[PDB]
Amino acid sequence: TLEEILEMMEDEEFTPIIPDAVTDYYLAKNGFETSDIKIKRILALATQKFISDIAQDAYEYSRIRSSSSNKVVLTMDDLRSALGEYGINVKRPNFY
Amino acid sequence: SGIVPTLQNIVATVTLGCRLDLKTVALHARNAEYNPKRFAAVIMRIREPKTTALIFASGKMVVTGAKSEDDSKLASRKYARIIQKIGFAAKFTDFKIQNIVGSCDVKFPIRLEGLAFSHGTFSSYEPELFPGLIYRMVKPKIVLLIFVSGKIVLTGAKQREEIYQAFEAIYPVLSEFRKM
Amino acid sequence: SHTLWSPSDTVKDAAESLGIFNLNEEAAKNLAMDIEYRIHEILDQASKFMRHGKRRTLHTSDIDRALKVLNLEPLYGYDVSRPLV
Amino acid sequence: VRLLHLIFATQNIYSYQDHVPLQLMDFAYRYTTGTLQDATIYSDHAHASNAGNAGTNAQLTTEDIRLAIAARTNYQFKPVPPKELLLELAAERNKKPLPAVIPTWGIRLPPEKYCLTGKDWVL
Amino acid sequence: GMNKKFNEIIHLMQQIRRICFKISLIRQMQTDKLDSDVSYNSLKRSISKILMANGFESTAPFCSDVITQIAENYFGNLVKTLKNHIESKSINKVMGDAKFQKVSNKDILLLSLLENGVESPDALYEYYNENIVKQISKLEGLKSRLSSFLAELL
Amino acid sequence: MEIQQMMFVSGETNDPPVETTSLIEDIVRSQVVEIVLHSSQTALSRGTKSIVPEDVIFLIRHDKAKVNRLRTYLSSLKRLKTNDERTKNMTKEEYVHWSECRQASFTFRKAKRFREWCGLSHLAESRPSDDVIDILGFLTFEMVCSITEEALIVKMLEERKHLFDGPDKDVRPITSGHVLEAWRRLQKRNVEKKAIRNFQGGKLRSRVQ
Amino acid sequence: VDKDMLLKVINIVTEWIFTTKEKAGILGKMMIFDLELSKKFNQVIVDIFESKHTELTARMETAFLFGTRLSDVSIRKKLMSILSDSLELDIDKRLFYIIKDQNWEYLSDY
Amino acid sequence: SQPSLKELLRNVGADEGDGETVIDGDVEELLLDLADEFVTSVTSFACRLAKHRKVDNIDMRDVQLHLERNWNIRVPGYASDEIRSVRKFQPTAGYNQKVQGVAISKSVN
Amino acid sequence: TRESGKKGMVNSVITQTRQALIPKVPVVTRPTNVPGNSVQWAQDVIHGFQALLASEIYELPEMDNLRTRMTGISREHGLIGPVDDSVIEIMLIGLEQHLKGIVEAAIDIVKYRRHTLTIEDMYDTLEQYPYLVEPGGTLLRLQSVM
Repeated sequence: TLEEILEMMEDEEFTPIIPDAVTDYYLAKNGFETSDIKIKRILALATQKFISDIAQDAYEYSRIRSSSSNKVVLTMDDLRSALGEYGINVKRPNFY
Repeated sequence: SGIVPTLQNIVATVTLGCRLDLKTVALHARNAEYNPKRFAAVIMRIREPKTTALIFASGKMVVTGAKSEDDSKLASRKYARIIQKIGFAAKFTDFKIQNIVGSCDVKFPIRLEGLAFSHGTFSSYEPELFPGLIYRMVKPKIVLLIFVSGKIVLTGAKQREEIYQAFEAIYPVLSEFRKM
Repeated sequence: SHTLWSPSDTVKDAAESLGIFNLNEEAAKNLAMDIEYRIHEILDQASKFMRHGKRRTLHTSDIDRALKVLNLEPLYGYDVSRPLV
Repeated sequence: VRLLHLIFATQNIYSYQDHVPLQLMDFAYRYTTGTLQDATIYSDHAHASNAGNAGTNAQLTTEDIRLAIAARTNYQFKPVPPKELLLELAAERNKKPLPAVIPTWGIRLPPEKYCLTGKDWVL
Repeated sequence: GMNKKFNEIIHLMQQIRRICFKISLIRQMQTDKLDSDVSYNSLKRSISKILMANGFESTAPFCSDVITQIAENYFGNLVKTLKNHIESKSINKVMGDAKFQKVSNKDILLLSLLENGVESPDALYEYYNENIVKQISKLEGLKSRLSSFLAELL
Repeated sequence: MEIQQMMFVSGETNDPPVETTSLIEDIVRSQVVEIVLHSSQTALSRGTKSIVPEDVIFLIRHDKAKVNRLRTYLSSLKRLKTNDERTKNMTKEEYVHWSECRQASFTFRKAKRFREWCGLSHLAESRPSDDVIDILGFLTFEMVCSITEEALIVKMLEERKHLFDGPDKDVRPITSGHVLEAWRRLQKRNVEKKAIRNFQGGKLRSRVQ
Repeated sequence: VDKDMLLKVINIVTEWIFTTKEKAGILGKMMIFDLELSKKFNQVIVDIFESKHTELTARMETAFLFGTRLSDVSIRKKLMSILSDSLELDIDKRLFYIIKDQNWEYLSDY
Repeated sequence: SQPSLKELLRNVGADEGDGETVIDGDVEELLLDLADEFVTSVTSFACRLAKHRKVDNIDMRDVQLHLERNWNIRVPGYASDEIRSVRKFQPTAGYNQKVQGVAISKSVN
Repeated sequence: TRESGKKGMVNSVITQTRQALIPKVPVVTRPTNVPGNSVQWAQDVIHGFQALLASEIYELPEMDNLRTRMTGISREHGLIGPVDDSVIEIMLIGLEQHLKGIVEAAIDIVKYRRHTLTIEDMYDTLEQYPYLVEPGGTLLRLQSVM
């Protein structure tokens, strides 16, 4: 539902990977102070989820690359494709 | 008054517990399709009981086509001769049934629409995915294809009695949705 | 040629990296012209942001903002640490 | 690139951080790729593509590049100072009078319900 | 830190099972006020702790900087949304003279979530259970591979 | 698009004039050519000319996967159950017509003309298989069913003695504007979780379904 | 083709009325056969109006209006009597009927 | 000849069913102005792109392309113009030679 | 040297403005033959600039107004030949799609799940999503109507 979701963030049973201090810094940067702890953990959580989504995009787009049916590296082609499929813009690096 | 399912095909797998030199036995048998680059096993056959047989070098064989548990077993014994007389330890053993398919005709069109959307728990109709309307029984594990003409296909039974069992339980349902 | 940024190889490298063959020379001259102007453009904007931070050694934040104000896409992945080779 | 330092020399900025040349060169590469890509599309457009009607042969004159750039600057690249627009727009604002009032030696705030009351945010 | 603890359990199981995968390949083929830089690098730590998929910081560094900056932008976009709704200066928002908030303090939050990314609340409940199920799913997949390889090596 | 008109009937509704069907034909053709463009590009970037099923199912990469898998293997839910339960009926071959649309898709046999009417000059050095032809049949059928759903939804959201020459058997539900609004709606941009770059400038992206 | 094959097709079309759009195109092209066998053909279009309204009048109303035109007295008396009872007996509602309703198909000489 | 306002009101009555009635003098004027700007910009770029075709003639099918390209508006209708090119990323030998050269510089030498 | 070896490429501001403000006229030469079979006119440009364009009236323009405005722009840019009555309709189509997108955005702002919308909500959503509208002309005008 929704009210369970702020029943749960308060206690230690669900404490986002993003530490409280770092999110406090980024709240403060973009201009928000409040003496609640829920909301900050919540924005932490949503960001965690969004990065998880690009993670799975990268995983699958790496899994297509060869042999469908010296370890794994998430390179610039994998990233070029997933970031592109979002709205993140074109990565056209170069040399010379 | 009797309407009862007929057996259309029994796929059995039996193992002639012994190694088999597939090239050799294909040679002798002569009219056995043995071919390179693909499927490494010899495909035997017989006029009657008209059954096809995939013999594997792993001593195991899969005989198909029999319309009855006894005929299969019989065709399963014929094959351990054509590959025994050719000096081999063709020991017929561990005969198993892999699947039994039946068919039946109730002779009255069926109101599948009504069956499906009162039995959606088991019944299934996606037009692009497949033609016709299905039904998945939980006990016994059988998948029945029911068509409007009233012809049904019973699949997945590992034993004969489950075909009769499956039809004996779905018949009253089909009579309820008999289009008149 | 016309200006800096020799289009005989630079613009040639670009287009032949794309997968074309027929870029007339004068076209690549004009292209060098345009990209050099865009350089001076972004550079002055990041200078405007430089002399509000009242510093001199222009950092990357200056040009990043200077992109963000030109309604132009940002550019990620350039950290001060781990220097260049 | 050393020539990028040479170009920096034109604006009296000899205090770089050495990441800038990499970055701006990467940028120009990206930009010109997009540019001479959509210009190639327009060169195809003059060559009358669909699901098989004719071939695709490249010339890429300057006019196509001009087209591909004008579309970009249609939504980018801070243009010439739009003075006249601003003058007339500001005359439209610079039209209605001042309040001509006296708050009598303090500060006059907006009314509460437009003020913020920066309390600890709470549900 | 139960979320941190479970992501760490994912990390440990990944380490051990990927190690076992690699040696099995080898045997087969044998035959407080805080500042900017600390914040950045803490976020990089947390990021590379997300990445159960590939390998924890097992990619080029440019990509790590990329990801850091992107998530920074996203978090900033969150807060720029909520604070914009809160200032509002519009009749739809703004405490009414008769204390009538057309939309109370919570719909603000739900709404700012909605504008950026997340659609509904319970998608978070969903992603959470999805995570913990990903743990046991990949666990059991590679554990069955482990048992079958223990059978195969014999 | 006789098959599309049959497929449009299969979804729910009847009586499209030639206009909506030719329009839908253009729609489906565009969607499908874009799919094959992307899949061929991805394969050749992997370094192979032959078009394959693994790319294409991941090209959809969404709940769009469960239904497609079932279609290959053969070769919310309460609402789709409840509407079908309401449909339950017979006479003038009521249930009979339902089946026609199911087994008259392009993949049924007419694979050749379905391959040729769409784009085929692409990948001249190779040629795809009929498995992907059946796949595309599934995708085209699902797209036609969805479009029709949205058209009906918007249509509903909008809300003497007989002279015996009006037959009282003619209706005019569906037209250009309805389908256009529906196809705007379906291009819901991205889930908007893919357009979160909220404060910026400039944009471009292609899309399917 | 010969009239016997057309009469067998008309007899096959006579059994069909006792898809609906498929029957319309067959009856519609048989109206082009008026340019004898049409006396057998427009015999059918009389009794179609005698049996049934709720039927699709797409093939009916364009053939009813070419039925009064074909210059044979026994069916034009029959067809125009059907239409002239369906209206009211007032001369008002028969005057509004001929202009506000009942669109006149034929641009032609008639 | 032929026997001779409900466009915006229809553009907005079909968006929602809980009122949400906009106000003129503040909101409606904004939207009309946006529409005007849209039409002016689009037809300008279209006429330029028609002159690009080396034929001094009318403008058709350039609007559809300009919409599909710059804005994200596709129209599934009248014109049918797509790219037709995968836009391959390798011309003849020499570029991939540079690729493998910098590749060996990366790996070993 | 100084490049742009042409009759010129001015880089000033005021002449760009003026030359981008007056109406132009597509008048043609005739060395041997300049086909087209329809003489060029600038009566069309005056007629185009004189229309009761949108934002005065309260409704999106019906075909005829839009056609009269276009001929003006085409002659004013240097084309010839009449617009062919299909352009206007596809343009209206794209337009109404645009505006439905914008207002859907504002509705997504105000209410989460009897309300009434204002100007400030539209300024909020054009602060969040500015990729919708091309900058220039109107946004500056939008920050002078609040």
